[PDB]
Amino acid sequence: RSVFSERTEESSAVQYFQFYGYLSQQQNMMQDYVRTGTYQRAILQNHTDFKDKIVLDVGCGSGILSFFAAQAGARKIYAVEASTMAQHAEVLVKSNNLTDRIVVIPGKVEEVSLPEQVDIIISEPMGYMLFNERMLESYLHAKKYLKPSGNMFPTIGDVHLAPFTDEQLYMEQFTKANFWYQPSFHGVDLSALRGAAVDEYFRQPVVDTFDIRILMAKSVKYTVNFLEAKEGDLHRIEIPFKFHMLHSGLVHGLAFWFDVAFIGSIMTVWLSTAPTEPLTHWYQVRCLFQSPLFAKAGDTLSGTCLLIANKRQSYDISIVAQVDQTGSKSSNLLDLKNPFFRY
Amino acid sequence: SVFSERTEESSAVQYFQFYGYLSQQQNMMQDYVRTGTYQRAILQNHTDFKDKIVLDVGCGSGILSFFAAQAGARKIYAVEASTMAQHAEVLVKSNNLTDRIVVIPGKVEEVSLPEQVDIIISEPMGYMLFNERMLESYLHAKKYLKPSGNMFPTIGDVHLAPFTDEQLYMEQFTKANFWYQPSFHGVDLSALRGAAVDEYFRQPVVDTFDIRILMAKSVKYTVNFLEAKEGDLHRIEIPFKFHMLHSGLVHGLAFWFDVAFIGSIMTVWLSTAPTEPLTHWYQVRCLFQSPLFAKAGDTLSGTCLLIANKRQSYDISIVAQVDQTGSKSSNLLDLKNPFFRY
Amino acid sequence: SVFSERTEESSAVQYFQFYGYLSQQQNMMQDYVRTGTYQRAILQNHTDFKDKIVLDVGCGSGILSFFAAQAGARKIYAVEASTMAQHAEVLVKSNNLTDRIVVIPGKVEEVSLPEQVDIIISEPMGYMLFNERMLESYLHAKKYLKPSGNMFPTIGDVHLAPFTDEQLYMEQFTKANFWYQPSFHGVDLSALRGAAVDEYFRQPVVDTFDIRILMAKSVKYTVNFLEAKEGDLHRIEIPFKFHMLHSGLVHGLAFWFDVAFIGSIMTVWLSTAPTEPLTHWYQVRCLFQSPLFAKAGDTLSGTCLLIANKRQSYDISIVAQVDQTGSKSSNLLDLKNPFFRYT
Amino acid sequence: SVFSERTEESSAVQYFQFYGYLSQQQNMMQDYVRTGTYQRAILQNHTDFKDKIVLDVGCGSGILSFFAAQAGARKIYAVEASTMAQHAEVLVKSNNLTDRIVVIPGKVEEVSLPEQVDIIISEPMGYMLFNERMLESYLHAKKYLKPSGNMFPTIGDVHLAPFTDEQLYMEQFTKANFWYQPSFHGVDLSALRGAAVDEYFRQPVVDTFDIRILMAKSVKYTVNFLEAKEGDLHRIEIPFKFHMLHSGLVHGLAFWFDVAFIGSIMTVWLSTAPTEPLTHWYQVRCLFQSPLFAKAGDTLSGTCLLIANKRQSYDISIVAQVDQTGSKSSNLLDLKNPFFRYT
Ligand SMILES: COC(=O)c1cc(O)c2cc(NC(=O)NCCCCNC(=N)NCCC[C@H]3O[C@@H](n4cnc5c(N)ncnc54)[C@H](O)[C@@H]3O)ccc2c1
Ligand SMILES: COC(=O)c1cc(O)c2cc(NC(=O)NCCCCNC(=N)NCCC[C@H]3O[C@@H](n4cnc5c(N)ncnc54)[C@H](O)[C@@H]3O)ccc2c1
Ligand SMILES: COC(=O)c1cc(O)c2cc(NC(=O)NCCCCNC(=N)NCCC[C@H]3O[C@@H](n4cnc5c(N)ncnc54)[C@H](O)[C@@H]3O)ccc2c1
Ligand SMILES: COC(=O)c1cc(O)c2cc(NC(=O)NCCCCNC(=N)NCCC[C@H]3O[C@@H](n4cnc5c(N)ncnc54)[C@H](O)[C@@H]3O)ccc2c1
Repeated sequence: RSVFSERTEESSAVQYFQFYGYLSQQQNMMQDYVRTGTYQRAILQNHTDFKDKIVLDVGCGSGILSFFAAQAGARKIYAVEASTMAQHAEVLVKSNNLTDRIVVIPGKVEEVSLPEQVDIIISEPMGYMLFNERMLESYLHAKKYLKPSGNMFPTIGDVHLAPFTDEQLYMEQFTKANFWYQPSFHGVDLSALRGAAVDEYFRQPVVDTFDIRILMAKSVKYTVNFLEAKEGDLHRIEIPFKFHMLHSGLVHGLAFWFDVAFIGSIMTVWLSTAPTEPLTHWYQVRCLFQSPLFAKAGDTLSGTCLLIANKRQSYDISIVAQVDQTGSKSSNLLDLKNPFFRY
Repeated sequence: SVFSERTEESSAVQYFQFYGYLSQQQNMMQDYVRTGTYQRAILQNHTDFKDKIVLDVGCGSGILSFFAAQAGARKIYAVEASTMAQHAEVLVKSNNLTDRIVVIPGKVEEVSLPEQVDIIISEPMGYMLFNERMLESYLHAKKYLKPSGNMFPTIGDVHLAPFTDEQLYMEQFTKANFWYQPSFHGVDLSALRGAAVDEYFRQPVVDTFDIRILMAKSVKYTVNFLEAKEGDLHRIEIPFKFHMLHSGLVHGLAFWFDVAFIGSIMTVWLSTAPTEPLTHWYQVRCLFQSPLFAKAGDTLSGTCLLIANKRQSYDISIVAQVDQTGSKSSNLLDLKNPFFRY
Repeated sequence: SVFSERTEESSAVQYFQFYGYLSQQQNMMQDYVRTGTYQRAILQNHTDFKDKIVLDVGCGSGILSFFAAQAGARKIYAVEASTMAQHAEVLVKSNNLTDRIVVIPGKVEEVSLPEQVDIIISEPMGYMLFNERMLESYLHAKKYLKPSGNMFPTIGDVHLAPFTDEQLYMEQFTKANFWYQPSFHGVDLSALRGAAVDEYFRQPVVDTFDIRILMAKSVKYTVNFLEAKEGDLHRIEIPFKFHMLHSGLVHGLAFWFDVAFIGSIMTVWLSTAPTEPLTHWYQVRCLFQSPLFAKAGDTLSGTCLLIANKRQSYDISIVAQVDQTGSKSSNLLDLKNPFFRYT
Repeated sequence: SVFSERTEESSAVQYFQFYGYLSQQQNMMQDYVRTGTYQRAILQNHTDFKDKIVLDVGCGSGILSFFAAQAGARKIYAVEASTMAQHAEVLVKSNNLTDRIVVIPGKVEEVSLPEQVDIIISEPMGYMLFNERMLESYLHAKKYLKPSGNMFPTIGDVHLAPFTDEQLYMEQFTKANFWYQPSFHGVDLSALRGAAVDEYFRQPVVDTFDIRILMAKSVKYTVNFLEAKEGDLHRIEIPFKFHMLHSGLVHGLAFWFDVAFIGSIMTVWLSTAPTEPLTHWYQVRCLFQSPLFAKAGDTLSGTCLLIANKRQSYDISIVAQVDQTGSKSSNLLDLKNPFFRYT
């Protein structure tokens, strides 16, 4: 039984790979110039890491990263993709006269057979909030094909978490559930479901961008080193935090973004999704507290963000947060698989 | 006395204490619409006052008696229960009108007058017209009115109209949601959120608003002071059927009133409607705890029931219904604890 | 089960997950044409419900059952297969109606009812009426209907008409021409342009539009739910012969539908036509691969063939020719994957 | 009852009506200085509470009792005379503390408490510390205090300082001069001007102010709640001799207060001084009838006599004199009828 199928509900995998089979989705991702230009720069400026080397491209989609590795001089690139996009990748490899160097291997990286070990693995394994889609585990799984000296592009990933204040976002989600307070919608009392409705809406992480002035403390960083991490490390991800509050006011939740670094032989190239940086198709992610916490400047906001992988290729998110000085505590559960796209 | 029988002593003490303050008198007198309109009603109907006997109920500083004197009254009995009666007597002497204005200290339900009067003047209107229950004292004073005497004001019109105001609703809704907190300094308050919502939404909101928030033609409820009895004001039932002109959320009902001075020379109107300059009565809005949705052309039907209480005010019951869909709203309000938002 | 034999498990999982969300219930309930017309149809035909036995197929939060209760029904069996069933149960208790509404979690093809019913109520219509294949569940439920029995809705009319929309047509190639460039970061993408075009044209466009784009009076295809059987919906052939009211280029066919509640006291209609206020069903347009020129008074004839698939939707095949000239066009579309264009 | 004999019914009615409102509880609870300081005082002196018996006098919604429970109190009697006692009970039940907090509706002068307590907690301070005459109920409750028990707060310090505020002084006459016109709609109002003036000057002004209007270091009058008897508060004679730090016109006296929680571990201070963040106690200013000129280095002497009355408040008689010149002034004010000037 493949490692992939054992961790993944089939109904989730069918939807997931159908979504990624669409050329329109490829175009959406490729037109992110920050993402595409930073990947090409990371590969081309570290060309010695690719010249005359064997490369594995995990989840290659249309194959763009494999074309970048070929531009950098790779001797051989195995491009693995499990969606039907694999067949379009083959078309581009032929139309670009790279049949001698790029070899598309359709299927899941956990189930294919690669002809040889590789010098470097390249991929775009990052989902929303970094961890969504559980692709990082496939990326890590692929290290079974990596030589001892081998490198990984990207090499590390940093998840950033910071408390924010945004009463408009909070009230927007809060009043959405207010529909269910009605004691007489067309004569029907709906209010018994108001609780369940508010929980539903607040379980959705909010995906959009925000002004960095809504952040109330320096971010906390949590780092995964892809060269050293193992698949199982991502089944349960525990991120403690202790924020030193820089402004007073209501904390409505935690904001999340991530950076990855391509640590090459010639230079390290960073790809950032921080709200201080140009927007990308990852945006940023915010998990709202069902009830905001009040904190004064100089207070400490401490707790834990716990991510439990689930069989729908995503994570159950638990956030418990505490204003230490007063003992005001907030607990929240979020379903990362189904965010609210607000942008 | 009729007054004491219907009034808790603690309420009456505070009430007449409030009206004893000259600053409160100044506040009402500086309302130029109020004072200029009353003077216009009296002076322009001077034939209803020339060489007549007048009763002024709750005269305060006495301004209306001075107006009656300017219009030619022969004798004016000015009745006032608060300590302001002594300041009014001071003004009568300083204005050399001791021969025409006779201040009688006391409650109009309790004092004695030496003769029947031709006309009664008063400012009995509180917030939403009925607050303070002064209209019953005004009506009670008709025991001193000659058989065809007049009353200034003569009639009163209460208007009510549904309104939409998401900001006002959310402001009160959000105040109450402080008690949703599961861990305020470590304490779960949420068990009291319902009670908080009740308390905040029982408060009539006294302020003014742009008329664009009104979603139907107002419905009018008329009290004819020449005809009504005290007891008519103990339980006031106001049915309403609104024909909706706009679609959206009805957050509550807005109230205002006009009074008419029906004199022999002219009728003169004093209006507190939102289409008119602001007065110290403002306008009053009763919020539904949950708004009702309605489309243009639906009818919004229900009843506003006012029951007088012994704190000189009213318990307000509003039941309303979108007839087409059966969406219903029931609400209770304490007119004596208004929220002054202006 | 009849439902499982016609439905891939992967499609059913996602389908019911979707209808488990209160936000989806909320969106449908806030469609005032939808909710208000159903209430009007039921209450104004109160003698079809007074002291009757009712079956509610796919009741969601249960609102149609509450309407049947407002109309005096003695017993209502409300069947719902998604997790929304648990929420309907809460509402039946909180509205003190456990004595009259019995919520039955499950597929109507799999549950058991204790007794036969006088009337079936349902909202089985999807996009283009037929999407979701819920009509078959509605018809299947007739095994529980008494010979006298009625159905609410009683009939459904699907309307087809030819439209001209130059801008909608050209948009497809503007999108696809993203791939028609020789050096996207060094890669020649042009070989995938044809596939990108093909992908866009297979999507029905869910949108509303101005009725002035219609070039001929609509043609109607009627399903009588009192007479139809499930298998009648596996292959739906809709012939058409449009008489062109205007000259121009025909870029596709527009779809909408009405249903009628044929009651003892009156017939009430729910219409999603572009001449009526917009509903959450919108309208649907299927483009032709190549536009067809027709002159006013010409005749545009052909067929729309809908073939049910196991993803709870239809493969759409449309063929059309202008009789006077012979110019012909086709198109194959996947109703399961509409393009939501509404703005 | 002691409370009955010192309080007119009309005043008591309105008083407990006012504190029956949850909006009033919310106002005080949302004062972070008030709420947070009480919490720190109790929590940071946990050895004063662990396994101890506690009396909470005038508990309102019950917050201090929950704090005493957080600190490990074995048992807490929470006494409240307003209808708010019913809401505190609800909160005790919802917080699963029925075993440790017992809510006693009624006046502390009239309830029966089952046993002596180790420590009394309360918030008995009104405007100017003494308004409302709650301190007497707090001291009366020491009939239930074990010998060697403690009081939280332990001491209260009222502060008096001379101030200059020309605009506040002139404002009285600008308001009264409304009456000084010969023909207000034809009526000569001028004979009431002097009465209007007198009315305004009887009112203490509740307001905050810039500390730069203060003309001398405050004089402090200390009540030690562990030693004082309730009779000590019936007549409070506060002598003062101010060493003027600035030259100018003295228009009246400013008042504020501090309280100290003198715990076994530490002492915590709650301050309403104008040098500190504003609280819902604000500050209080009593004008002299006429200003007194004083040079820096002069001494301003006199007395502030607070005479308790049956309206749960005080008559304030202030006499003051510039020693080096003999210039004297005075005023008599009704603390029950303050003018709230804050903007
Ligand atoms: C209402 O509708 C929903 O409910 C819904 C829910 C969502 O949440 C929605 C979210 C949306 N966007 C989004 O997520 N934007 C973030 C940008 C990430 C862009 N891509 C990436 N970096 N992700 C990871 C790489 C993926 C590639 O790798 C392949 N691949 C995976 N696994 C394997 C394997 N084992 N073997 C071989 N190949 C594999 C796979 O096929 C791909 O080609 C949009 C619509 C959404 C709709
Ligand atoms: C819960 O927070 C509170 O504590 C609170 C509550 C309120 O609701 C608050 C409301 C506030 N303003 C307000 O109401 N503005 C509307 C303008 C009304 C303008 N005056 C009028 N038309 N009132 C009726 C006539 C009164 C005169 O008639 C005398 N009078 C009464 N009865 C008798 C009697 N039997 N015999 C002889 N004389 C009698 C009485 O002494 C007076 O001179 C402010 C603060 C408030 C504070
Ligand atoms: C990007 O992401 C996608 O890929 C995607 C694809 C879509 O196309 C998307 C399309 C979207 N809108 C849409 O569809 N708008 C029209 C809907 C009309 C309103 N709903 C109705 N009338 N449908 C039919 C009734 C259904 C009820 O009946 C229940 N039910 C079904 N079967 C059974 C059974 N056997 N037993 C018992 N109960 C059953 C079921 O649970 C329900 O409660 C939105 C998001 C979409 C997302
Ligand atoms: C002239 O018009 C009036 O009439 C008037 C006069 C005023 O001056 C006005 C002043 C206003 N604001 C104000 O004061 N702002 C300062 C913040 C005070 C912050 N609260 C506090 N620390 N107060 C003392 C504790 C009270 C608690 O203790 C309870 N309690 C009392 N006695 C007993 C007893 N014997 N037994 C059991 N429980 C008892 C009581 O029920 C409470 O829960 C507003 C309206 C006012 C109206």
